[PDB]
Amino acid sequence: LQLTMLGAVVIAGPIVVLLVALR
Amino acid sequence: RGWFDVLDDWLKRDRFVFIGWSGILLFPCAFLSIGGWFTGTTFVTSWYTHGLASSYLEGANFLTVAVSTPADSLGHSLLLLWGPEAQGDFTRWCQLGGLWNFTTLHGVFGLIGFMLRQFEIARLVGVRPYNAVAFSGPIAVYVSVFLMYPLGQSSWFFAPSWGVTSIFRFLLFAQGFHNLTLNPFHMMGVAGILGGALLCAIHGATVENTLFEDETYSMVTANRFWSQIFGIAFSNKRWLHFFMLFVPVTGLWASAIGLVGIALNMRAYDFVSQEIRAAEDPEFETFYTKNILLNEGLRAWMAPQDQIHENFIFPEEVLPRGN
Amino acid sequence: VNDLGAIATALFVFIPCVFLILLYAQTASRG
Amino acid sequence: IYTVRWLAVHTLGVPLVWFLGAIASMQFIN
Amino acid sequence: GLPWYRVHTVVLNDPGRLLSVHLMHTALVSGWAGSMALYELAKYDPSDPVLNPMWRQGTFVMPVMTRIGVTHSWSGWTVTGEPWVTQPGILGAHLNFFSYEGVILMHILAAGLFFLAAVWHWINWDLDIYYPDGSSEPASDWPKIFGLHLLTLGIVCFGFGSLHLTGILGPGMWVSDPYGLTGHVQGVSPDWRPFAFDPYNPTGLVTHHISAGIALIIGGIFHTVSRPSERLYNALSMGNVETVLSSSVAFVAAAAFVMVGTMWYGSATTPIELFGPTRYQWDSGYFQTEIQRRVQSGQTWDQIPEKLVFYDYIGNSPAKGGLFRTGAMNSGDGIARAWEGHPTFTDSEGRELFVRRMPNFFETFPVVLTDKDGVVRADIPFRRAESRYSFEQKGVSVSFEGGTLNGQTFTDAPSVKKYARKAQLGEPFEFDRETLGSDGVFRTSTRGWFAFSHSCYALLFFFGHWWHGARTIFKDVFE
Amino acid sequence: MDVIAYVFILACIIGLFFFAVFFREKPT
Amino acid sequence: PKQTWWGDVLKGNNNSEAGKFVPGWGTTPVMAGFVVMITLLLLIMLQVYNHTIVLDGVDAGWTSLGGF
Amino acid sequence: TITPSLQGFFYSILFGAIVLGLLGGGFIFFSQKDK
Amino acid sequence: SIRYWIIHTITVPMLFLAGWLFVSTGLAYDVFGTPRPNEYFDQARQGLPLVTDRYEGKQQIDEFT
Amino acid sequence: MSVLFQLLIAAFVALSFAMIIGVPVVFSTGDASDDANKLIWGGAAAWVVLLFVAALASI
Amino acid sequence: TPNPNKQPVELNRASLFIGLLLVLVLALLFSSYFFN
Ligand code: CL7
Ligand code: CL7
Ligand SMILES: C=Cc1c(C)c2cc3nc(c4c5[nH]c(cc6nc(cc1[nH]2)C(C)=C6CC)c(C)c5C(=O)[C@@H]4C(=O)OC)[C@H](CCC(=O)OC/C=C(/C)CCC[C@H](C)CCC[C@H](C)CCCC(C)C)[C@@H]3C
Ligand SMILES: CCCCCCCCCCCCCCCC(=O)OC[C@H](COP(=O)(O)OC[C@@H](O)CO)OC(=O)CCCCCCCCCCCCCCC
Ligand code: HEM
Ligand SMILES: CC1=CCCC(C)(C)[C@H]1/C=C/C(C)=C/C=C/C(C)=C/C=C/C=C(C)/C=C/C=C(C)/C=C/C1=C(C)CCCC1(C)C
Ligand SMILES: CC1=CCCC(C)(C)[C@H]1/C=C/C(C)=C/C=C/C(C)=C/C=C/C=C(C)/C=C/C=C(C)/C=C\C1=C(C)CCCC1(C)C
Repeated sequence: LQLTMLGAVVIAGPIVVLLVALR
Repeated sequence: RGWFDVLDDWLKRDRFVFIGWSGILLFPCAFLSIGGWFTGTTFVTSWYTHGLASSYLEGANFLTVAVSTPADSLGHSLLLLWGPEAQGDFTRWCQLGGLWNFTTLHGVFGLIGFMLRQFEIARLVGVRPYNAVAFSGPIAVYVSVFLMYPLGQSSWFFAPSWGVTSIFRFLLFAQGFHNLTLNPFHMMGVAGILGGALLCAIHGATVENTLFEDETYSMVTANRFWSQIFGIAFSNKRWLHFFMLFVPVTGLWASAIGLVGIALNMRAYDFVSQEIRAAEDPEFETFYTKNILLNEGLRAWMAPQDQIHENFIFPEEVLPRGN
Repeated sequence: VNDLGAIATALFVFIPCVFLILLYAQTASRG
Repeated sequence: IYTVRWLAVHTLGVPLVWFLGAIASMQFIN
Repeated sequence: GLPWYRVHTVVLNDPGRLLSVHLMHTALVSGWAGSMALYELAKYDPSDPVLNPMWRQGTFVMPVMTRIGVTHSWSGWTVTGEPWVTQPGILGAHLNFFSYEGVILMHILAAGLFFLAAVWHWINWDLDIYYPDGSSEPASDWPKIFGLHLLTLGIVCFGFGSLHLTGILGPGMWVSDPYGLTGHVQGVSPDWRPFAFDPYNPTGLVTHHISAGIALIIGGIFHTVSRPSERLYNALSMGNVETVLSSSVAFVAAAAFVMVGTMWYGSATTPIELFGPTRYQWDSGYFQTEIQRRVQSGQTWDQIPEKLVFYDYIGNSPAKGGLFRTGAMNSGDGIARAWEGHPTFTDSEGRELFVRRMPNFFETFPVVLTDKDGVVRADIPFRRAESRYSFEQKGVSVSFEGGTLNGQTFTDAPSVKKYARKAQLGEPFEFDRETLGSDGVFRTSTRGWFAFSHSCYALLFFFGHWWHGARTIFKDVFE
Repeated sequence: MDVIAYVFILACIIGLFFFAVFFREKPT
Repeated sequence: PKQTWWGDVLKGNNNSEAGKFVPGWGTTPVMAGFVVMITLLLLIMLQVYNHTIVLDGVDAGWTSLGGF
Repeated sequence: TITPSLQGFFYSILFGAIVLGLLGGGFIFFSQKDK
Repeated sequence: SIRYWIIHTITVPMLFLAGWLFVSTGLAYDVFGTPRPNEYFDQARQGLPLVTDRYEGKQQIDEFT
Repeated sequence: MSVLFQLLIAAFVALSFAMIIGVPVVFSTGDASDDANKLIWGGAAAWVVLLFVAALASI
Repeated sequence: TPNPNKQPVELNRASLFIGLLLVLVLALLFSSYFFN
């Protein structure tokens, strides 16, 4: 139930890292 | 170069798909018709018009969902979302069956847009628009079945509800009440469709089996083969393909005239001499008479529930049976 | 049955038939 | 970047995805 | 040579011979009008205007004549139920001449004259007018010719609306009561208030033909003067007559559809005294409601006007016929002679029940006598079956109000069954089949034949419009 | 007499088949 | 090419201005408005016939024959 | 006098005008953009 | 390629859940008038809610509702 | 307008998350500044406007 | 003065057979209803 939003935030963080990491 | 020329050139510009002027009528109308059908099957039910569960929310199957027709009491009201019936209330519009009118009318205009589109494309490429004339048949079928038939009847309620099992119900209803199979125009329609399939099949097989070992196939061998196997053969290619075009379209038009006839109950329901001769003596029994009996039975056993609005009450005693 | 049924059937059979035969004959006489 | 094709693709996909979600939700209704 | 389906293109480039074939077609059409009216007169029964009107008799053109004035015959009889009085006394009272036979004579004369003109124009195909000032190729200007024709038709439409329809200088038009009892040919007065858009109020028709007439006159004048526009002229190929053919065929198909709509749904143009009742007056119980209210309004049953009860028979519905059931309706259930009177049914307990009427759809119906409260009381079981709610087991008497069987009471089970079936067929009636060898199976009225034939015509003419539009737009390719 | 009409139309059809098979103009 | 009298009367209407058009759009814009106008008119009539629109005191049915 | 049905028809003309205007405006504007 | 992946990942599941919640929260029944599984009949209201009049259909449904 | 209000807040969350992902990348790497700067500042402006609209749309 | 626009009418044998087949088949189909 609440693991969906927590997983969404877990995706949100390292994705923000990775988009910079590509350049 | 005024705004109009800019707009025209912009429409005719090459893209993944060709829009043209026709697109302005086709794409919105086609999209709305498709969306109306999808919504009607997914969410809207016919519990209030036919007393059925014809939506996924109800728990129906893909073979049993249907955008069911409006109620009988509305007659042929256009059922506008802002009309005297709906009065702007979306929920009442859906419950009353307005989605059927939405889908059917936008489908009519989508078909018109498609025919215009074929005219436009043939004009651009620069070839004879036989495709549009071919497509004229499906428009005739559509207009005859979804507009002229319910317009000749009491209400939209008697039109084919958009579905699969609903269309099957329409077929059986037509046999029970109009005895459609005995209509000569439907017979020409059946002959046209089956002959079109036959032509497609044998033309494909012949072209595949007279291929040159490299148009591209031995017309001479094909002609001789069919002449000596069947008796007759096409010795002309243009005639061959125009005939392929001509047969199914003609079948569709004949069936269209048959359907407009039964829209007025101007149906070939019986043969008078057979009815008289059966009245004289009860031994005389033919297949047509037993078809008549089946029609009586289907009418009696389907009317109480199909036309629920009429409040038909037939007891077990009056229901025809093979005793 | 209809007394005009036979007449209608006969005229339906005949009129287009004589039309077509006339067209073919006046075609074939010509080279 | 708002090409006509973008409009078409979205006008198809958006309601398509919404309805797929709705039907999936109905599948888990008792 | 040309293929058999193109033989008539040999007049495409020839204005004179094109006009000639149009005149010949007009001659044929006028001749058919005359001959058909003559045949209908030669097979008519003026004696009975009530239980044998013209629509019961398979008339096709007589209602169209009668719509806008022609009612009597030189033999004397009128269709309104009175021998014709020569109320004409003066000029402008040609009304004694324009009976059915006068119209027939004029139409045959027009047929002959148009045929002669067609022959003349066929021979003199090379009149100088078809050719421009200095070019051998015949060339006509279609836009101005359209303007001239439109102006002529606008004048004639304005005249029809203002003089003939109003009755100022003409017979007027047929008007009636809401129940098809009194039918006059009287003038109408135009009114521009919005209720003239009611299709069932005749005051619209006049109001239309006046205003629309004027609209055409203006529309004529403009086109008689104004030139086309290069844009439209090139788009529609106004130099090519085939475009005129395409647009005209489309227009005529639309007209056929609109006419079919009015004929099937009824309007002021189609009165039930002429063309017969629609199929919706039976469905909605229009006449049954009216009669029941009238009787309930204190009038006795025998005092109900027999036209109002004939309209309540289901054999009059246009939705009970067949495609190959040929001839007049009286060739079907036979010709009516007398109304047996309104029957009422009672069971053993004396409760008053009623027979459910057969809808338009069913070719046969199961006879079910039900309590007014919605509970089935008795019935006729299937052809041979054992029952618990039955006709005899329960026992049913029937008593008749008015008519031929007045005050009578049939309790003979075959008689009760026969009159039960009659009651489910609407109103019981005395029908004769011995005169015509009638087949007992129904037939459709004039209204149904109109609707069917012209719906088929409109459907075909739409394909014709598409084909000719294609051959116009793609002219460079179709050669 | 309907039987005669049906049989005559059918016989005409069969004759048409005979002529269409054995007397067609040669394709070329 | 007979030079009849009636031909003399009517030749000017037949082909005096044959093949002549004004360049550009001309009156085509005005025509547009007219079409739209009738597109309302007919539409209104249809709905009035259809009982979608109910004009005040205008009962679109057989009852409106009252008065004849 | 205006009735509810007639008012509904008038609102229909408003909405239809709006729809056609937005469609035509989008088409003409986009055509003008990438001239 | 890569850029649109971020947008579609952020959005598409949100739309899926949008439809999911539109059904689960019972909003669809109100939007479309579709009866709840218990709303087809009351404990004994087994009669069918069929419209019998064209002119006042919405109000008649309101009575059926 | 309650459902309108809920949809507005859902859109606010969507925009806010989009800005959350975009802002570090746009700000840190100014390689695509021509459209990136417009994107980020327009997202901020839309964020402010949406918040102000929701402020009244609450009541 | 002769009319240039005159043209003959052609119908070969195969077309005759096709037309006769159409006519006879239609007559056979519709006679059963014409006799009713
Ligand atoms: C004087 C005012 C006026 C009148 C009264 C009038 N015209 Mg014009 N008018 C014409 C016919 C006409 C007719 C038949 C006619 C009388 O019936 C009239 N006019 C009358 C054409 C010959 C000519 C242009 C022809 C032309 O291109 O017409 C437009 C093209 C088409 C395809 C017509 C559109 C038809 C649709 C396919 C219908 C589809 C129906 C739909 C599926 C469902 C309906 C639903 C319903 C409920 C709403 C013309 C013009 C034109 C003008 C102008 C300014 C006018 N007019 C004006 C008038 C041109 O530019 C222009 C011109 O070039 O003048 C020389
Ligand atoms: C059936 C659909 C259709 C319609 C309704 C239609 N046409 Mg055509 N049509 C023409 C006129 C026409 C007019 C004036 C007209 C409206 O009044 C129509 N059309 C209408 C001519 C200019 C042109 C050549 C005409 C031409 O060659 O006609 C030759 C036809 C012959 C020998 C007999 C055909 C047999 C019919 C079963 C007749 C039965 C009797 C009649 C039904 C009685 C009822 C009267 C009324 C109610 C119908 C033409 C063509 C042609 C075709 C085709 C396929 C059509 N059409 C089709 C239509 C050409 O190839 C062809 C073409 O253009 O190829 C070059
Ligand atoms: C069930 C039968 C049938 C179907 C489904 C069908 C389908 C189609 N035929 C097309 C073409 C053709 N069909 C032709 C001849 C024929 N077509 C026939 C029969 C059919 N043809 C027959 C018998 C013939 C022989 C004469 C020709 C000659 C063509 C074409 O040229 C054309 C093509 O190019 O095909 C590739 C259409 C091209 C796209 C289009 O314009 O869609 C239709 C457009 C619109 C706007 C659809 C609107 C919505 C419709 C009207 C109602 C709603 C339908 C729902 C969305 C789904 C309903 C589901 C059911 C279970 C109820 C489409 C694929
Ligand atoms: C008012 C009075 C009216 C009187 C009646 C008039 C009748 C006119 C003629 C009608 C019939 C015309 C027939 C032309 C016959 C004819 O010549 O066809 C062949 C013809 C060939 O066209 P071409 O341009 O190649 O050559 C033309 C010349 O050969 C003849 O002009 O093509 C067509 O006619 C196209 C339509 C074919 C239609 C038939 C296709 C189906 C055939 C099989 C169907 C029946 C069997 C079914 C089995 C289940
Ligand atoms: C509401 C949610 C959605 C949003 C906000 C969205 C947004 C976008 C954006 C911004 C682009 C441009 C991508 C770029 O060039 O960087 C795009 C393109 C695209 N989107 Fe979506 N999208 C959504 C839903 C969908 C859905 C449901 C589909 C279908 C499964 C889809 C398929 C595509 C495709 C195929 C493209 C490429 C179109 C092209 O470049 O021609 N999107 N979308
Ligand atoms: C394809 C097939 C064969 C092989 C197996 C396999 C499982 C893959 C199977 C696929 C099955 C599946 C899951 C198909 C999913 C299909 C669906 C639901 C597609 C739906 C897309 C939804 C659409 C467009 C809806 C558009 C709605 C519109 C415009 C609404 C229009 C509107 C109406 C109706 C009322 C007025 C207001 C408004 C807005 C104008
Ligand atoms: C010549 C002469 C010059 C000076 C004056 C004078 C009066 C003496 C004059 C003489 C004039 C005369 C007597 C004119 C007579 C004209 C006549 C009778 C014209 C013909 C009308 C008949 C017509 C159209 C035919 C209609 C037949 C059709 C559709 C064919 C098939 C039919 C159709 C498609 C519908 C169903 C019924 C049927 C039969 C299958």
